[PDB]
Amino acid sequence: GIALGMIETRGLVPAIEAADAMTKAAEVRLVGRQFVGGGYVTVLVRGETGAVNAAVRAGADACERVGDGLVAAHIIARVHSEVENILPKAPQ
Amino acid sequence: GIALGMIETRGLVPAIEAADAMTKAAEVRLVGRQFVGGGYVTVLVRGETGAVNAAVRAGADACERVGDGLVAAHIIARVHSEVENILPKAPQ
Amino acid sequence: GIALGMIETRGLVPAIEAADAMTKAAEVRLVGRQFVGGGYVTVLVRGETGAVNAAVRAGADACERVGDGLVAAHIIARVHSEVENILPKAPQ
Amino acid sequence: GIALGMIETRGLVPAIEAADAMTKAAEVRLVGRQFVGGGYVTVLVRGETGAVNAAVRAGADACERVGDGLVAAHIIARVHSEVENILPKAPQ
Amino acid sequence: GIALGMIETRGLVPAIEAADAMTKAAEVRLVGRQFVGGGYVTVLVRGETGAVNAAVRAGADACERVGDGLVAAHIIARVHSEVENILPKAPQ
Amino acid sequence: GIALGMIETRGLVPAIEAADAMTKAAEVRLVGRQFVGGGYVTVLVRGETGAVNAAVRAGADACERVGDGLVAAHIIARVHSEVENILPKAPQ
Amino acid sequence: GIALGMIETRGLVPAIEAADAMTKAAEVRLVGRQFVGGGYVTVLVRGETGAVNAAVRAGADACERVGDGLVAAHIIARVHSEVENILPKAPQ
Amino acid sequence: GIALGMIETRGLVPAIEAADAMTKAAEVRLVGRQFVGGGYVTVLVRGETGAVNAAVRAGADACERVGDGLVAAHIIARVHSEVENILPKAPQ
Amino acid sequence: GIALGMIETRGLVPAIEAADAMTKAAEVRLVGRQFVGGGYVTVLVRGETGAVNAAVRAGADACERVGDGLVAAHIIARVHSEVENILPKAPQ
Amino acid sequence: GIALGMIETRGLVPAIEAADAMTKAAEVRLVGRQFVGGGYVTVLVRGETGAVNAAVRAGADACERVGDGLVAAHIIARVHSEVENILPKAPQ
Amino acid sequence: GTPEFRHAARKPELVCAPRSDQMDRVSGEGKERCHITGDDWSVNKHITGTAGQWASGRNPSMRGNARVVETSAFANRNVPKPEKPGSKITGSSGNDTQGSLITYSGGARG
Amino acid sequence: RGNARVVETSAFANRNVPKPEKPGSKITGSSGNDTQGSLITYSGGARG
Amino acid sequence: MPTDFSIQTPARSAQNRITGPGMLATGLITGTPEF
Amino acid sequence: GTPEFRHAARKPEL
Amino acid sequence: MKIMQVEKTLVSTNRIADMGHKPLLVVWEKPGAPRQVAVDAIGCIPGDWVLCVGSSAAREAAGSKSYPSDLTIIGIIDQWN
Amino acid sequence: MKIMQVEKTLVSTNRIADMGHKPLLVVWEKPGAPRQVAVDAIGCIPGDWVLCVGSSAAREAAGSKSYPSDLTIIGIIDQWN
Repeated sequence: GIALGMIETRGLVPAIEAADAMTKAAEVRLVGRQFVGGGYVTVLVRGETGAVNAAVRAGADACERVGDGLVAAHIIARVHSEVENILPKAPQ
Repeated sequence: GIALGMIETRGLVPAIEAADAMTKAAEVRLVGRQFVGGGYVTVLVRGETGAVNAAVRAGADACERVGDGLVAAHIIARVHSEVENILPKAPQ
Repeated sequence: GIALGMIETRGLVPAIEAADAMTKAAEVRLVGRQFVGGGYVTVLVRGETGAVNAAVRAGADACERVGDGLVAAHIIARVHSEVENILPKAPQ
Repeated sequence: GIALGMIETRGLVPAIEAADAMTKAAEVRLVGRQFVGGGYVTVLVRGETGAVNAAVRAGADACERVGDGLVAAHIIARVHSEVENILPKAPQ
Repeated sequence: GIALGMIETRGLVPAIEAADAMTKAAEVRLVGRQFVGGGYVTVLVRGETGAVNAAVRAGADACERVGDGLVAAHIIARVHSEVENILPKAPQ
Repeated sequence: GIALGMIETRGLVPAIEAADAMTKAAEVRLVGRQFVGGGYVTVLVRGETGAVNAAVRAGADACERVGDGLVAAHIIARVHSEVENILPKAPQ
Repeated sequence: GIALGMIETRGLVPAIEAADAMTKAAEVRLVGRQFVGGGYVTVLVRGETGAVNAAVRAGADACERVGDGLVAAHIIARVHSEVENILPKAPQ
Repeated sequence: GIALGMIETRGLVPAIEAADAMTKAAEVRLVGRQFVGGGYVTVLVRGETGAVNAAVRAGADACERVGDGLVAAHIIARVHSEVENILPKAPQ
Repeated sequence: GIALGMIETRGLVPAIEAADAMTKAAEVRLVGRQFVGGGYVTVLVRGETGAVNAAVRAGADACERVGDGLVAAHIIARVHSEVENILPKAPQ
Repeated sequence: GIALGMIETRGLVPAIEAADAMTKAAEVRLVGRQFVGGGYVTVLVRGETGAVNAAVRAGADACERVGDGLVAAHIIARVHSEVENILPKAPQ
Repeated sequence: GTPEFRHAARKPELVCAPRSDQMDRVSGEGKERCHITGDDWSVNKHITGTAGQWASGRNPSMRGNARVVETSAFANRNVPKPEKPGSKITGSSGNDTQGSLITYSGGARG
Repeated sequence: RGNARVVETSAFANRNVPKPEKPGSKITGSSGNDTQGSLITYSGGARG
Repeated sequence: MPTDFSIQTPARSAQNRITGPGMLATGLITGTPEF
Repeated sequence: GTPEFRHAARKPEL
Repeated sequence: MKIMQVEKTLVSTNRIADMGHKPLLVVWEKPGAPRQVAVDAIGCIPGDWVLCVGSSAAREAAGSKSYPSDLTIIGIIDQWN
Repeated sequence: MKIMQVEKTLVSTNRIADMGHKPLLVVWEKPGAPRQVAVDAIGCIPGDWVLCVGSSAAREAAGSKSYPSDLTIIGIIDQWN
């Protein structure tokens, strides 16, 4: 899969909840976790388009009322080649 | 065990109170302290589910009226093999 | 292309949406994503003045409803050779 | 010349506009860009005193209404030799 | 895949915007453009279900405020072997 | 079967939904699709009288709120020989 | 220039006036005219992005006065390959 | 001839009157009559600028009270060379 | 490029200000400065349509209150091929 | 020496007076004098932004009440490379 | 920090206009709902040429008085219709009276 | 103690930022088109 | 204070519609009309 | 188109 | 829910009026398994692995609580077997 | 309730909108047993012995009384086998 789901949160505890829920919802790969700054944390998964759609929807519901809350849940089924340069390949 | 307790706080004083409480209140291992930015600090513990539930409860109560307070207190009974790679193995 | 088009967003999910929307709307190059801090992320693209105009308009529309949102959308149709030092050559 | 001009903005988009408007405006060298945290970005320029006065006014007018805008536009005609250590020499 | 996305619009300008959006937003294949009469134009795409869902969503949003607008946007996960014969195999 | 079901719609997207739903509801054969003009599209199925009754009822429910809507759903269990001259035998 | 501009008009006289104006005003090639039906007529011009934008705007201004008038004006800077098949790239 | 004249009408009977009034009025050639769709018929004449001016005024006055009426009467004294490809050369 | 931008002024000082603002704002080319007599000085720039729109906007704002001022700022995205024989190719 | 000072005057006497005052008042070289038509003459100096900001102030003071007067007193602190073709070279 | 300063010492909410409160003249990349700052292809009222009267006045035109009824599926959406067929049939027939109007030969509710 | 109390740029200060109108869905057919959950979004801010 | 070009100018006398043979004797002619 | 016309030119719901 | 493959369509003309105009599909857990029938709330072609909900939920799944069937296809599995 | 081990995840894009954004997990009473699917109301990793509830109860367990579901994971067993 080459589709990109991503869930942003106001903090890391909502983000871990999203990552766990996304990874558990469907066969998607947690490719990165980012501290954007200001307390914004983004979790990013890559998988098949249906799997990523299933993952991101479940992640957002899980973290909506966890911690300070959810900011964004976005799915990108076809990602441009240029945007794949600013996307992590394995989490740190 | 493979359960996770996370206590996000506003500041590190509430996080250190949260982590003392969690560690003294159950057989859980402090695995990490994260500075997320914007003054969010997540203290994460790992142990069997019951220990994590007791610990997270003690920690939340402890860190609530310390400083700027608790942002989140969350328990994850079983943690996906993918969420493991975004989780600190040892505290720093 | 020597025109610059920069979108600023609050968070990374709106910025990745902008990068994707800008790169797919016009023959522009994603040159960098910068974490400015305070949860501000700037996506910078580079292409001809028409491609950059189209790309920025596309990015702005796309990111206006993803996450915290759009802080800025700007074009520099000719950029001084001095500013090429503070501008990122390749996304990394 | 050894005059310092220093535009500070809320975000990097306003700052690239200020830098570009400062460099096109007068005979000045962009000596650095700093991410200070909390959204703040400071573009610093160095050149003769009138070069810097005409650049820091061109920069401020250019970025005044771009992004979250301008925080500070300031000129120092000669800086103490101790302030040269806390000033970048070349942009990174 | 064998899923179908159809976006009926009033006019061909909204249909071409709908079909660009669908094709750029997911890995779907534009299989046909039909002039139905009365100024109804249906753009039909074919791909795996998740791709078609993402595509139809992007297309609907895109073609809504273009010209006379969207009449319908519909996804069919699996398409009967009989409906196949009323469906254009390649665009014209 | 020689019974004729037929469903008319204000457009092609409601018509494809009807054809798919009719073909999926019961063992009926999609014999034709017509662009009547004005945006009226008719789908026609031929099957056993019970199968066609089951097909047309399911098709009409499927396309009632799809697109601009349904116009007619008609079942003709015994079709006259003279009317079989103006009925298609295989779709195009 | 792969940018695509389509103007949808009610009537062929409006569409022809539009085409004339667009071509005269900016550097565009008149790729095609398709009669949508319902009387919608679409004139498509392909050119450099900026050129296309200017042309479409000029055409819009001109066409509205004559006949029923503008239904739509749209510019798609980057057309996906799939869409290219539906639009009449061949000049005819 | 170089000048184009065009009379759009709602119906063929108004258009035949305009074609006759126009061709009788001045030295113009009936180069096309097009059924646009939706009951819009355009009559197109190519002659010298003076003749096409006089002709199109004759047509508009004749067909205005005939049938449903006139939608438009337009003169393009020299179409762009690109618009020639979408203009008929001989009526069919 | 083929777009032409033309900023006429009352004197050479308002036209050197307009030429500086035009050339810096976008990637245009001074193709000629003309002394028309009467004091009128025209600055003609030729670049892409997006660049010329940006340049003339910058030029018109710069020279409005400089000297005797701006008479005309005027863009022609494409001149007729006969209007190009009365256009300067290079500044004198 | 990259800045430009420019005094436009109504006549050659006010212009020669301004040229003298400017060249005497600061470190600026007189690069040219242009007859613009209609009685406007322009005296251009080139030097540093302070040398020039001091010359053009001194020059406008000299020629304000000399003859028909001063029309414009403008300073360009950095001149675009393109604008230097329309600028007299220093042997003038 | 200027000599004068020391001597003296002695906006929209959203970058993109509301989607409902605006309709763009040219959609797509021609959209002008978002405010792009900078050097951006937009043109002040000061600047003349290309569009406006320079595209609109070149060719003479007369707009006639013929706005007429549309015969179409969409214009016939609210046609007057005859009274709806009903069913007095009894026995097990799948006689649903609540769904879309299925009809049999002679306009008989089905 | 100087007079500089200034805005916090943070995820928590941006919690009540003005936001653009919420994406909606006019999509039909079986898509799991839930309109009641958290705002999932697709390419272009299209409700997902 | 000196304020203006003090040289009187024919061109600047005014401001610092279409006249053609078409205009002549318009009313008198009876004939084919154009618009 | 009647000579005169030119010369001068110079229900139930269901 | 159960993962059942669609085998064919079923047609009862004498069906109760409460079933409404809703398709019915023969289903099975494998070829050779006992054949159940489910209201097709989604559009499923024969040979489609499908998700079938059981008691109570099914009634709301296609039509309202009043709607009868105790088996309903609530989706088609993106990939099975 | 039944003690069922999670085998994997399931994904239906064409799922009814009433299912909401809720994960679905293939489950079985043992490896080789018939595979059921349950709404994952808890977060369960594959290989987890879990507690799955009956149909009406499932709906409330899955978050809404009217939710469509006849099987839901109401917990993970602290230790099994």
